[PDB]
Amino acid sequence: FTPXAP
Amino acid sequence: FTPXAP
Amino acid sequence: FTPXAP
Amino acid sequence: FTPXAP
Amino acid sequence: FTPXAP
Amino acid sequence: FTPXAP
Amino acid sequence: ILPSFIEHSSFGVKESNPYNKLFEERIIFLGVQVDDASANDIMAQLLVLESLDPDRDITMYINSPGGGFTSLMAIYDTMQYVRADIQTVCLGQAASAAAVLLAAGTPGKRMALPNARVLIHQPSLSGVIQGQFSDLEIQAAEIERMRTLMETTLARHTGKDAGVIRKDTDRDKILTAEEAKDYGIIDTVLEYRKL
Amino acid sequence: ILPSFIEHSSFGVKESNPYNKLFEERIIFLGVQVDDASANDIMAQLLVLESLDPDRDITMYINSPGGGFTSLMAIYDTMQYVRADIQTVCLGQAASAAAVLLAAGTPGKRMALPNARVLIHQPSLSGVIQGQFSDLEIQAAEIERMRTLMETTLARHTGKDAGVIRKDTDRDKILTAEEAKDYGIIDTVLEYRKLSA
Amino acid sequence: ILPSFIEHSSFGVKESNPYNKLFEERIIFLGVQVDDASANDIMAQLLVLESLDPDRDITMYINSPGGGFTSLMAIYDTMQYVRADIQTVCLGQAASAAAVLLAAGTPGKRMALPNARVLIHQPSLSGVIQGQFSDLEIQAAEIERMRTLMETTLARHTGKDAGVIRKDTDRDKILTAEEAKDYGIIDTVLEYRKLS
Amino acid sequence: ILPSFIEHSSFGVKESNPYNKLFEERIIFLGVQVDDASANDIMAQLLVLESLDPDRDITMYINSPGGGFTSLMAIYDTMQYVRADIQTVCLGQAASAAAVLLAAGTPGKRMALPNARVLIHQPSLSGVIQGQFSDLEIQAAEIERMRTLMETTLARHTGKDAGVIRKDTDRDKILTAEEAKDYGIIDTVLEYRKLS
Amino acid sequence: ILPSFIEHSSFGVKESNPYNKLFEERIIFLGVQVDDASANDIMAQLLVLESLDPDRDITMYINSPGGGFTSLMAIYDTMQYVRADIQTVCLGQAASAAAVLLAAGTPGKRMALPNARVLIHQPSLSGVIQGQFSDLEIQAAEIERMRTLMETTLARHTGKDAGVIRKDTDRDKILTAEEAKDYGIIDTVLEYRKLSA
Amino acid sequence: SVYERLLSERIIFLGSEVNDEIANRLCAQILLLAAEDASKDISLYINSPGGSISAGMAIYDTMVLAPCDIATYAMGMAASMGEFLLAAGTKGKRYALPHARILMHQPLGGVTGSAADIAIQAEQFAVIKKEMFRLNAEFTGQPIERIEADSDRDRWFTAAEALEYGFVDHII
Amino acid sequence: DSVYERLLSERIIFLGSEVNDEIANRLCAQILLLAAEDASKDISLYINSPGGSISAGMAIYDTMVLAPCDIATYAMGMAASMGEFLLAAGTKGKRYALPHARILMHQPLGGVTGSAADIAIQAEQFAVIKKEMFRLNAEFTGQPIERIEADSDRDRWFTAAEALEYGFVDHIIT
Amino acid sequence: SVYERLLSERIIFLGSEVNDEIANRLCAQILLLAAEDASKDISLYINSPGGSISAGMAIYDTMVLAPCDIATYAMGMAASMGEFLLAAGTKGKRYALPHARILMHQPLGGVTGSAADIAIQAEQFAVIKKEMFRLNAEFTGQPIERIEADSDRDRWFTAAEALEYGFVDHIIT
Amino acid sequence: DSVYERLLSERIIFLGSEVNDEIANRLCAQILLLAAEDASKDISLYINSPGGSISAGMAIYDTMVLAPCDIATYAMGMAASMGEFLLAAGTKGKRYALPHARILMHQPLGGVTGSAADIAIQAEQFAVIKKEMFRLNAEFTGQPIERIEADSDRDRWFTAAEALEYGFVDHIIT
Ligand SMILES: CC[C@H](C)[C@H](NC(=O)OCc1ccccc1)C(=O)N[C@@H](CC(C)C)C(=O)O
Ligand SMILES: CC[C@H](C)[C@H](NC(=O)OCc1ccccc1)C(=O)N[C@@H](CC(C)C)C(=O)O
Ligand SMILES: CC[C@H](C)[C@H](NC(=O)OCc1ccccc1)C(=O)N[C@@H](CC(C)C)C(=O)O
Ligand SMILES: CC[C@H](C)[C@H](NC(=O)OCc1ccccc1)C(=O)N[C@@H](CC(C)C)C(=O)O
Ligand SMILES: CC[C@H](C)[C@H](NC(=O)OCc1ccccc1)C(=O)N[C@@H](CC(C)C)C(=O)O
Ligand SMILES: CC[C@H](C)[C@H](NC(=O)OCc1ccccc1)C(=O)N[C@@H](CC(C)C)C(=O)O
Ligand SMILES: CC[C@H](C)[C@H](NC(=O)OCc1ccccc1)C(=O)N[C@@H](CC(C)C)C(=O)O
Ligand SMILES: CC[C@H](C)[C@H](NC(=O)OCc1ccccc1)C(=O)N[C@@H](CC(C)C)C(=O)O
Ligand SMILES: CC[C@H](C)[C@H](NC(=O)OCc1ccccc1)C(=O)N[C@@H](CC(C)C)C(=O)O
Ligand SMILES: *C(=O)/C=C/C[C@@H](C)CC
Ligand SMILES: *C(=O)/C=C/C[C@@H](C)CC
Ligand SMILES: *C(=O)/C=C/C[C@@H](C)CC
Ligand SMILES: *C(=O)/C=C/C[C@@H](C)CC
Ligand SMILES: *C(=O)/C=C/C[C@@H](C)CC
Ligand SMILES: *C(=O)/C=C/C[C@@H](C)CC
Repeated sequence: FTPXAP
Repeated sequence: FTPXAP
Repeated sequence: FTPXAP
Repeated sequence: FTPXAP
Repeated sequence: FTPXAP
Repeated sequence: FTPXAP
Repeated sequence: ILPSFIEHSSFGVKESNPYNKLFEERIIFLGVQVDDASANDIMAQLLVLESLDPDRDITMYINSPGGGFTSLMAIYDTMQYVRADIQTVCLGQAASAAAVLLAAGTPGKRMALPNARVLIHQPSLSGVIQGQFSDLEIQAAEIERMRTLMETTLARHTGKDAGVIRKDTDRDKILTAEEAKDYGIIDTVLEYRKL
Repeated sequence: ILPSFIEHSSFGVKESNPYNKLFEERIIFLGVQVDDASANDIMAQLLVLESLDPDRDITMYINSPGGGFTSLMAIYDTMQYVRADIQTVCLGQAASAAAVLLAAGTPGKRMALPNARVLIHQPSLSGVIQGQFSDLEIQAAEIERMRTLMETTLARHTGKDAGVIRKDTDRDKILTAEEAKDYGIIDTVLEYRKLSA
Repeated sequence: ILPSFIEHSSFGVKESNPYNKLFEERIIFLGVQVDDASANDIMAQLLVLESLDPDRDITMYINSPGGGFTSLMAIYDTMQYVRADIQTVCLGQAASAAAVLLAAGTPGKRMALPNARVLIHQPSLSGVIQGQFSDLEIQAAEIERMRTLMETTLARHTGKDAGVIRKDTDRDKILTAEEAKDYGIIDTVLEYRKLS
Repeated sequence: ILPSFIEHSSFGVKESNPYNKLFEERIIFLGVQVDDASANDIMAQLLVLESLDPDRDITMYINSPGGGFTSLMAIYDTMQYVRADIQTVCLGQAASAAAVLLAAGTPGKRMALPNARVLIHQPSLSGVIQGQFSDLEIQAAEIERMRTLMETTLARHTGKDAGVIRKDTDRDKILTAEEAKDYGIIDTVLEYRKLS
Repeated sequence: ILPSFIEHSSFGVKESNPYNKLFEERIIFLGVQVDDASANDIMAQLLVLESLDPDRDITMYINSPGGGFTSLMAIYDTMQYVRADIQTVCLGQAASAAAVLLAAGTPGKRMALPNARVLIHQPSLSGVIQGQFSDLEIQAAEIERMRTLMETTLARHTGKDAGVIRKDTDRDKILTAEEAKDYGIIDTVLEYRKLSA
Repeated sequence: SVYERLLSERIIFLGSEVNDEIANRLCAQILLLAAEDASKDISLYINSPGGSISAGMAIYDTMVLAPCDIATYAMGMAASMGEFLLAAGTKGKRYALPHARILMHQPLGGVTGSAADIAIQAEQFAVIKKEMFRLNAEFTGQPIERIEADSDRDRWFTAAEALEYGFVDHII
Repeated sequence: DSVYERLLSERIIFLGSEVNDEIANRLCAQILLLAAEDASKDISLYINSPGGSISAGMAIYDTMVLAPCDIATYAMGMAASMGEFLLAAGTKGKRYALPHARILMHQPLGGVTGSAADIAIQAEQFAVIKKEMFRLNAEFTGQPIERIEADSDRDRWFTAAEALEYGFVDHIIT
Repeated sequence: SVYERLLSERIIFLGSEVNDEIANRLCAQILLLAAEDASKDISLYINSPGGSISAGMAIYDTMVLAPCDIATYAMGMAASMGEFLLAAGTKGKRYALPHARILMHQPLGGVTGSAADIAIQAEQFAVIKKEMFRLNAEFTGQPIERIEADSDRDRWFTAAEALEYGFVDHIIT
Repeated sequence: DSVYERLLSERIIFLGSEVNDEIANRLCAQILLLAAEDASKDISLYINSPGGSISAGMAIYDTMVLAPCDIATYAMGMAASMGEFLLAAGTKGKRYALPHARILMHQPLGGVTGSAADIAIQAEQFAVIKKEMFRLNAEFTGQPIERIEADSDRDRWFTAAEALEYGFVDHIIT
């Protein structure tokens, strides 16, 4: 899940 | 299953 | 088992 | 867990 | 177990 | 466990 | 027993599993009941196909009895999160939770095979949960929230009103491929490419 | 059945598992109830990512029913010990113990998916433990400590007063993503990144 | 499911398990109840780290419910035998047998995490063993010996007198990290290294 | 969970199991109850170490509850058959059958760790075997032979008279490391090798 | 847990299992009860060693409770069929069926360890088989054939008369190593080869 | 056979958890006793862990409908229905032994089936809960607010504590 | 089985098994019925018991005290937990014991379950009961509450002679 | 219903293992029989594998306290409490059938709980064990040392062997 | 079941199942009670039994011998193990058997357990019992102890006629 995780 | 899936 | 099998 | 283990 | 088996 | 085993 | 086959190119030889070949083609296969195990695996697969080629569509083949609510919304959010469009294909059935996942594919890319079926019903609890009325009041409250939430999710994807969904899902509703198309769960029905 | 995929570069070919690819990206996955088995694995994973790149953030994906208390505090301490910041993401639920781990992420980096849910309740004992009153008196004393300790830990991470936590946790409290954000358990709710939408 | 990671150097590429990486760093992980299986595995690991580098300290991470007495003393003797110093770290709990092993680390190198707990109690028998009074008389005699022996070993490592231990262990005594430090089971409590 | 470690030399890299490293050092590990499965494995291991280097001593680490009679004598005969001397080491306990194997090591090479214990008792039958008196008369006859044979075997290795063994083993007799040394089951007790 | 060891020569390195090393030396190990599974595995092993070097002796180490009759005769025929001589060695016991296999080795090559023991008894049926008298009449007839067939085979290998075997096997007869030698089941008793002794 | 001797004395005994089987018998005994003599009181001795509400209220209704007064004695323990039926006794004729202990708490149900079915089950929980708190408030003379608050978790009363709270009128 | 009926005619009730609600109800009933027939004559309770629930036990005890007649208690085989309590609860001077009878006294044994909140409540009651039991046992035996609590920590067995000294029973039966 | 006919004959029968239930009924029967007639003897027929001690001693005490003499007959077998209660009979009135067999052995308990709890359980084992050997020594007239020695392992006696050892006074021809 | 009461009036006791302590005690009692009523009249024991424990069996046997009256034994369905023993133990000349009744005679069957020391003791008794059983069976049948031991090695079945000849029973019933 980027941004922001990662 | 192409076309179209995939 | 030879002869004959095999 | 360094320092100090290890 | 040699001698003699084997 | 050496010495002596081994 | 599942046989493995072998492929070869000027670069080398590759021995691979049928399901690996499907995943190489960006096809995730949900063949089992939806649970914490199955959900975590599908989410992992989705995020991987996201990583490799975020611009290319992801395909989900669905044959499932359905499953848990939390596990469903875990898969659902992940489907909706991923940048790539998601194609959903139903084989032989999609029931309960699985019917929602089938409908949760991106519009126009949701399809099913002709003899496949689709089951829709409200959430049920097979066992019994016990406790003080205060505890059950909370559980019952949550259960109604989850009910309405399934109704809301089905509503926006099918296009039907939440009230209609609520009415139809009160009892088990079985739909053929064509009936599911009319209901708005799938966009099209795959036709045999044979002669 | 979980399929494995294949990646290739000028340096060689790599066949890997989805969970390995996640860990390669510094993503630890907690998908199961918290127990000695699961806890030890997570602690090991945390300490490894610490060794490789202590300056880079670590990410924790959480979908869990919750679990044991000792197992929870084992993970918690390890999370807080590690030098790297820790990002927590909730998928589909985080309940009881898992809700604490979710809240135990470093401030601003705690997040959840929109349809995920969060459960908070006080510690409970499903079975029955028997013995002389002297023994039960000690167990009950410990049980209260574990209760209060969960309340204090939740209090400082959520920002709520310990008294409020104790009151809210007396009965099971289910929170949506947005409701969990308001409570102070998570900082933000992830939005769908899809292109067509 | 436990993921394996990958490391690379000019000499080659290495695919390894998280627990293997720990053992490469001389870290033995006791995560389970102490039994003949777990004991034999730990003894093997200790003697290996002994063989590889006898001058370097060995680390033992402890999260355990505790376990059997013979299994505990098997591990204990091996810990004390090895030439290398032994560091003990407690994660989330060390109970019964495990509490002794935590305390059996070399002085100054015994530590625990802040929210870890420590349980100490006298040896107990959950089931029932039956037989003639002569047999039970012997078993009971052995059981008292094992109790007293646990008390003596804890006494010298904690610094407390055996009589004090016996009184405290009569009933289960739960100790926090700090409470365990004062008791003499651990030397220090690890503090969070996070910057934020 | 048992971690595997890695060793390297100019000739290559070696990934190995702790128990494999022990066997590389000529150490056989008996960690389990003695049975047909365990016995066959130990006899196999003994004959291998015989094959590889018949002139070098073999080491047996013993932590065991004990076990079957046929399995015990299978291991016993193999131990005595092999040309190499056999060193026996007891970790945490050696009971019943295992106590005999401990004593069956070659003189002077039998040892134990300080907190290890040794149990000796006469052969027992936990279940019930039924049949005509003629059949039981035969079983009972064999059982007495097995009893006396364990007494004889313990007698020559410990140095005690068979009559003394018979008397002491009538009831379970637990021995500490030192008590086992005085009894004649082990020759010496290992002392901690730690530097600190 | 069974450790694997490592051997090396100028031609390469070989990592092998102890039981593989035994089979490399032409030693088949019967460590378990005789059944169709164990029988099929032993027959396969025998016919392989036949194929590789038919002129070299095959060795059978026997520690077994015994087992089924058909399974025994499967192993027995294969032992006798193979062109190579067969050495039998008893470790810790050979009982019932296994005692016959022990005795079925080629003359002079049958041996046992000193504290090993040997059991001989007539065929027995532990369970109960039911049916019409016609069915039982046949079963009882077959059982007698198998009894008598066990007696003839034991008779010619031991040298005893079939009538004597039948008399001795009426009740369970336990034999020590020396007693088994006198009976004619084994030719010799192995003596300890130790250097220190 | 002692219960037969007690029945002659117009004493009925509730010694176990309340269920339909016992309730039917107790209700029957009350009706028969009232039929013989409607002037004389009936005594109900209570040692019970508690039980089902429906079976319990059948007893309660029968007590109220009876012409004669119903005296209630708390022997070993009175919990749930035990406490309720104890307090339901004719006012002033409610008795308790010194070491008898009274337990009062919120009702405990269970839920199963479809969300629709559970919604209905939850409706009933609210209905019953209000009615129980109302009657408990009437017996004890405490406000419904305090009954609801105190009943949230298990609350134990000794004979003396029960006397003050209004469960029983007298201690023997 | 008909002998218990014959004993009832002699105004003897027998506690021969563990104390539970079922037995307590019957025992309490019999006492009330016996007191109704004749309130002057004593009632004898023969006790051989492992012990049992406190709540069921105190129903019996309360009934004993309220009875007009004296209650004589005999320890036959064994008296433990409630067995010991009811034995000592007998009318002072009328408490008897057989020569080889054994008396056991110990701390109460409960159990805890549920939420930390529920367990907190269960622990409160444990403190209440524990105090009350020790108080009455102290009253019956005539020992200080401190010694009852101290002695009751672990199982403490008394022989007929030892029980006679501690104050559980007044007499031994020749 | 035959046991009722025996009760009229002042015969009580111990036919099974000794437990609290059987003991209570037996003690009651003895008291009731003694209440009817205190002059006439009570006969206890014993065929038993044995049983619990506490229940067994409840029976023993009631025998001693009974005004009348208690005659004991060993029918099929007397073991543990069976042997003890047999020998506990009034001296000279202890009987045994010809093929009756008597078993004497050390007590059998069990231990559980904490080492502290077990230490107490062990204390009691010593108390009981000593008391059993003491009374068995009194009945048989053997030294306590020999009872303890013989009782180490199961020791079986025939009617004749039991007669000599002092368990029973007479054999019934 | 009410018929057994009617049979008792005729001085007939019935052994219909395997011999155990429960049945033995009842049978012994009945014999003693019947002998008490009338010691002149014979008692008839009808036997259909698979057999059972020896200890319980010998309790019955002793009670037969000691009884003043003669004990007539009838083998109805089957007499095996103790059934055969008790059948043959009947008064000589009063032992009866039905035509199709079958008698089984065999060696005793025990079991062993515990330490080798305990098993040695259990084995001692096996020799004692076995000799006694063969002795009495030899006495009943009139066969030599040598033949009893030999025939008893394995199960040996007798028809009514064969049993009559072997000496188990004196008469067959026409
Ligand atoms: C009222 C039923 C509830 C929604 C759920 N049952 C459930 O998932 O039923 C299957 C289902 C049907 C239709 C749509 C989705 C799912 C359940 O109890 N499972 C919960 C746990 C429970 C504590 C609410 C879960 O999986 O998280
Ligand atoms: C009163 C319940 C107690 C806190 C615990 N139960 C427990 O962990 O319940 C789950 C939980 C809920 C909320 C927050 C954290 C955890 C338990 O008994 N488990 C202990 C063992 C017990 C001996 C205290 C453990 O896992 O170590
Ligand atoms: C009185 C309990 C005893 C010390 C032991 N129980 C035991 O190990 O309990 C756990 C424990 C608690 C505290 C300290 C160490 C261990 C047991 O019976 N296990 C023995 C076997 C038994 C035959 C004595 C063993 O592990 O060898
Ligand atoms: C009287 C007991 C006997 C020696 C044996 N029991 C047995 O092995 O007990 C354990 C043991 C204790 C001390 C020394 C050695 C062993 C057993 O029955 N096992 C036999 C089988 C049985 C048919 C004799 C076996 O394993 O071969
Ligand atoms: C009367 C027993 C019979 C020989 C056999 N039992 C059997 O094999 O018992 C073990 C045995 C003892 C001595 C010698 C060899 C083997 C059996 O029933 N097994 C048969 C099957 C059955 C249908 C005859 C089999 O394995 O083929
Ligand atoms: C073990 C508790 C028992 C099952 C429960 N009764 C119950 O919990 O009663 C407690 C109580 C509290 C206050 C006043 C009166 C009674 C019950 O009958 N519940 C009903 C509830 C239903 C009538 C709505 C049922 O589920 O059958
Ligand atoms: C087998 C023990 C029994 C369960 C327990 N009673 C118990 O432990 O009684 C011991 C006792 C001590 C002193 C004086 C008399 C008796 C009990 O009633 N416990 C109650 C709880 C208590 C707080 C009333 C229960 O759990 O049912
Ligand atoms: C089946 C045996 C029985 C359980 C045991 N009795 C028992 O072993 O009795 C044998 C006996 C020997 C000599 C004299 C009299 C009797 C017993 O009561 N044991 C008590 C011992 C206890 C009173 C210390 C128990 O542990 O329950
Ligand atoms: C039907 C099997 C039964 C268990 C066995 N009885 C039994 O085998 O009786 C047969 C019998 C043989 C010869 C003469 C008369 C009868 C028995 O009582 N055995 C005793 C032997 C013991 C008295 C030495 C036992 O082990 O309990
Ligand atoms: C969020 O987008 C997570 C993606 C996982 C990816 C970085 C590795 C599979
Ligand atoms: C539909 O035709 C799917 C085909 C799978 C193929 C792309 C890879 C196995
Ligand atoms: C018959 O002799 C079969 C032998 C098998 C051989 C050809 C291969 C293992
Ligand atoms: C403490 O920081 C431990 C770290 C583990 C690392 C050295 C190897 C994974
Ligand atoms: C007898 O000494 C057998 C030895 C085995 C060896 C030849 C191969 C492991
Ligand atoms: C004793 O010190 C044993 C050490 C084992 C070592 C030789 C191999 C791991």
